Amino acid sequence: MTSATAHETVATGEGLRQALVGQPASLTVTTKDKDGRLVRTGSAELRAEITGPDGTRLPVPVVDHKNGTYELVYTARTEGELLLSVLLYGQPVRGSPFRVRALR
Repeated sequence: MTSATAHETVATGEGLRQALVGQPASLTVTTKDKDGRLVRTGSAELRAEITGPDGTRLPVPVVDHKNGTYELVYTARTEGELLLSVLLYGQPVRGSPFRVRALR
């Protein structure tokens, strides 16, 4: 196997752009190497956090699956636009920071 890179790591999910207050918002992060190929090791260093309208930071937990996919879920309780940052080895993945619309 090879090492995953942040420039080619892909994140998908409705939680990347929309969240309902009180409801868990989920997203999936897929790690890839420098050549854009899929890596299957589940020991990558992936961290995430979300920043509310007041600048308060809150972590977003990650569950490392056996393959090269990582499930991330968060429950927003303050409405407004949120900023979701996903870091792999300290570097933002492709697309992060994400702008999340949190309603209700």
